[PDB]
Amino acid sequence: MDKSELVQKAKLAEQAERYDDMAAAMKAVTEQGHELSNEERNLLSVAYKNVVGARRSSWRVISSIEQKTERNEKKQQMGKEYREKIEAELQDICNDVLELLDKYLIPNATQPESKVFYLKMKGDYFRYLSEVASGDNKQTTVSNSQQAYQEAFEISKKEMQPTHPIRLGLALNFSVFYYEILNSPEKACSLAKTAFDEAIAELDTLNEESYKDSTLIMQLLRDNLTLWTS
Amino acid sequence: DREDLVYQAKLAEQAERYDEMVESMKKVAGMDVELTVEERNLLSVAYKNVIGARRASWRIISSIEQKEENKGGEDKLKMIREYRQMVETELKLICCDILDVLDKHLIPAANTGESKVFYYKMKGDYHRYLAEFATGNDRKEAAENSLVAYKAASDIAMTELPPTHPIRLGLALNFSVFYYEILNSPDRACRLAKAAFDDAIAELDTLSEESYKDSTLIMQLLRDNLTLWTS
Amino acid sequence: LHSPEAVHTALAARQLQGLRTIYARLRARLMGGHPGPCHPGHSFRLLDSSPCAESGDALYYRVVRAHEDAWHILVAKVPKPGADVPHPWGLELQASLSPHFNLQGLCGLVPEGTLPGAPWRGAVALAAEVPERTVAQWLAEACTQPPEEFVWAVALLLLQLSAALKFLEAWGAALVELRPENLLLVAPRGCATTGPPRLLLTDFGRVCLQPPGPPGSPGPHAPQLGSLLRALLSLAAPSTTPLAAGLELLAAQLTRLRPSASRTRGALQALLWGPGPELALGPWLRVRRGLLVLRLAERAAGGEAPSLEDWLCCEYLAEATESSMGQALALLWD
Amino acid sequence: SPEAVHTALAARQLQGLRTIYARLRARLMGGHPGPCHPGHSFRLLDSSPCAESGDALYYRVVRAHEDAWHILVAKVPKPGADVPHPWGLELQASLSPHFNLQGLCGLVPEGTLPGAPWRGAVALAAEVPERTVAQWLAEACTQPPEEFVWAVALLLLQLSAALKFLEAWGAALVELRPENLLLVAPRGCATTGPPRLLLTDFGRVCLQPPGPPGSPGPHAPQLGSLLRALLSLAAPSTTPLAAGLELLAAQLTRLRPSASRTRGALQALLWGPGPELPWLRALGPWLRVRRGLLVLRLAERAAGGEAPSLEDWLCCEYLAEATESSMGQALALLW
Amino acid sequence: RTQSLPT
Amino acid sequence: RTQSLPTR
Repeated sequence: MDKSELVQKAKLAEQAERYDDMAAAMKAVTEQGHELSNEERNLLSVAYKNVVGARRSSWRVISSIEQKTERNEKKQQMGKEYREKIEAELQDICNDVLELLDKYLIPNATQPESKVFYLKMKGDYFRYLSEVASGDNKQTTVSNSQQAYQEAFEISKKEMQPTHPIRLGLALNFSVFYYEILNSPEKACSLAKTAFDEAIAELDTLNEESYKDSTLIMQLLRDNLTLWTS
Repeated sequence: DREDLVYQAKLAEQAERYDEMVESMKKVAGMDVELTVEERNLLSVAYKNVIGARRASWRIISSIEQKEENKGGEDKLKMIREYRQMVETELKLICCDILDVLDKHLIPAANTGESKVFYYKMKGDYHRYLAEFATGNDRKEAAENSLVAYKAASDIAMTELPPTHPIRLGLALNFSVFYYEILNSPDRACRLAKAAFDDAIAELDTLSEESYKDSTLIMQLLRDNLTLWTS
Repeated sequence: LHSPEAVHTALAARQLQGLRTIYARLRARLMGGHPGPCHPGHSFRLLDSSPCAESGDALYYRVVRAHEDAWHILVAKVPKPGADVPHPWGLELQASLSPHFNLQGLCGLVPEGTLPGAPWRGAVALAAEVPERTVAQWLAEACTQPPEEFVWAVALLLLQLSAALKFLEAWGAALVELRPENLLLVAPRGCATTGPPRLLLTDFGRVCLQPPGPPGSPGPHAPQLGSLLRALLSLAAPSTTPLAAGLELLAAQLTRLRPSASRTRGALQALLWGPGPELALGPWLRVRRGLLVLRLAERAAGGEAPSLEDWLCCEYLAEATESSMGQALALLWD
Repeated sequence: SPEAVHTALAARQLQGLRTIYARLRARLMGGHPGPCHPGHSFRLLDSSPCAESGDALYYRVVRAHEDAWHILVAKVPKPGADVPHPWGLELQASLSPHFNLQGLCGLVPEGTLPGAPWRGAVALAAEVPERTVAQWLAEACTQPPEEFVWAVALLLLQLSAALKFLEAWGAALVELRPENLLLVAPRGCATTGPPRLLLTDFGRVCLQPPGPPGSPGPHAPQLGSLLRALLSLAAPSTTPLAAGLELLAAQLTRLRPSASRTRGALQALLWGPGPELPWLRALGPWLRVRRGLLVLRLAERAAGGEAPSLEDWLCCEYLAEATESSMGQALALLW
Repeated sequence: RTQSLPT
Repeated sequence: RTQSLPTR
């Protein structure tokens, strides 16, 4: 099937709210070895974040039930197996996306904003694996997540405007990794403060078209700082 | 098995994994034993979320097709039509699954007048969801089989359930909607909804508060549909 | 006002809400006084040392059930010795169902040894209603009437039977045989004894599971009804009477087309009160609904109570539609 | 055609109301004793007043003839009572039976019941008394319900039918007072609902020969005074009927309308049209609707086992003989 | 716009 | 409670 028909099926599966179909279409676009345009990057990202978000939500509910059912053994042995069923789907989808990023997207990407976008994705999917992994596999996964975010940050600090929506997007998610995965709330506070202060100082240089996005992300960076400080 | 298959259905409900809730409850339904009120509710909730998600996508894809039919390209419409027909195939497989469970296992096994009215309503509804998207002969056959099932529920309900009972009110709500939408007789739809609402009004004074609040919710759905169809 | 279509519409809607209220008030008096199920607090005593009635399957003796200075009359349904019971699933059905006008309800059971010196041994069911006669005994008396009164009474009994069989077809069950000696006649509650009797179906020992099948399938009772109907009419003195000739057409159509009990009930109502062969069914139904309400008001002023026949007519016209009446006319004149 | 359909239904429903009115009248006017004859015999049931009224005392008496049996009431003149028009006591024996008039069936002479409290011959009435209107007001003024206005309007509707019959005859009542007016239960229809009202005071009725209107009803000032007495004894205005009766009471003393016109205004306040209805044009379609609703009301009560009340019979007499011309006059006197 | 029974 | 970058 031709590339324009795969992209049109992805835009149709999005509106119909069938995200498992949308991800299969955008995987098939990605495997052709062409570099993606801005609409195609957004369709790939929206597809997989909806496919993973369902599993993250279900795993939190069933993992909570296994903490609450402290009394009864013949129930606990069912709760455990059902968590481990969900936990294996979550690990499969993250390894599906990390294969696209390693084999196709990052080795073709030859522009700063494009590399920062994919290195943020590589950071995020190792982060989602670290939410559910345990033992030496957690330590291995946490290292790979930090390596991806820092390489995005050494680019984004140098090649991009301090106000740019994806420089804000990277500073937001890299601060969440320090707060929730490395349990270092001081690093999370000072990073989020630094990025918010850098962005605020230069909004006078920014057109309304970009400012709409920058201010909407900057509010979330202030919300996290307010929660963590309170 | 039975008490653990119900627990797997309660886990899959809270995880929002309704396709696994369906397999858990379909195993319970296949035992040929009278289901409790809890197990009847789990069985309905499972299929109703699984079919409901597909119905919503089918209406959106159909709506998009009607906007593109304003002289859009025939290749783009051919793609939209192939995608819509794929979603219709899933609706056929979900309906024919529950209708076979109802016919073989649940309807023949049912001991009570409440149980038989509930299962003939499910058979009426799952035949009605096939009549939403089918055309020609297969819309006629779906409309006939749905009509027969709601009549059989009604003929039993008049003996077995009070006119204020939530199942007897719910039957009149779904069966009047079937006349307005599927057969398209707005007069019969109004007449049936008004008669069922009038029969309830006479008896609310006899109820407990926790009964009254449950019956009156379905009566308010009858008022709303009557208010709409009167225009 | 000053818009005749609005005047005609508002009165037609209010006359129907009137008929549905009349039907419910009369039903509540006919169905009233049903005893609740037996309890550990209740106690029993025997009025009859020989039966108040005999059915083809059972002997009935009156039993008084009393508790805390409230009491009821019930009948001990003693099975006749040596009788067959083809389907024990139908006996489990009889004890499951809620109260219906034309089906025998059971109030429970008298356990072994309770009534000393009783006409029976072991435990026996108690039925709610007290019977007069079987239909087989009623025919041996009533077929001596002038034929235009006999045929009206027969048509009202077949109307009540078709409603009891309609319920069983909706439930998914069937009678393997229809026998007049197993159909009972009861005096309707609060209504003058010279009216029509209330009919009970009682042979649940012959009720069995019948999977309903596809919508094109034959009805399970139509060959039995078409053979019962002609056996009853064979007793009548021949006349050209429109109802007598109409029932002999319905008998031929039953055994040929094999319709359901609900399509059969619609043809019996059409022979009794419905559109003639000459039928415009909308204006006709509105005129008849208005003439029935006048009959009920003019007699109430006289001081007469509504009869069972008037309640059965109120039931037909309150549910009739130009669809149902067209199907009834099509079955009969075909 | 809806024309021939609603033409035929309107004609058949009016024949229905005429039949309902005649069947209820025949039960409410049933059991009336026929005239005395020299073969008759009597027994006294009671030793003290079976009723008391402003000018008469009442005692209940068995009558027997050829093994037929009746109960009647001897009307003893109260000590100190007087008769302004003795011709009116002849009129009481001369008139036909009427639902709202105290009729007489014959006489009991002295020595027939020598153990009774009276002496001399005493006339006997056909009805058995309960209470006077003044005695019913003595109850009602102590515990006056919010529905007292409705009960009063129905008593005045019945009184206006009696005074209409006198104005249609050659006569009028000279003085009107509630201490003589008597109440009895409706035969075969009795409940907490309205009593039958009897006009009693034939000692105060006289001839009325004028052809021209004069004051168009000789009773009309007296009804105005009686209605204002009843309204001033009642609680304040809490229902539109109370305001309507206050507007009627002024019109009665202002225009002095005939008792037959006064009756129509009371029927219009109870069941008829009002200013909320142009008012002279809608009356035809309004009757076809209003008649249909009464036939339905009667049938639902029959389905419920409730026999028709005296209120339902008075409503049935109004809607049978109602017309667009009579309703236009009733509306003109009210507004 | 028309409503069937919710769950 | 804590926010990560939203889905659009």
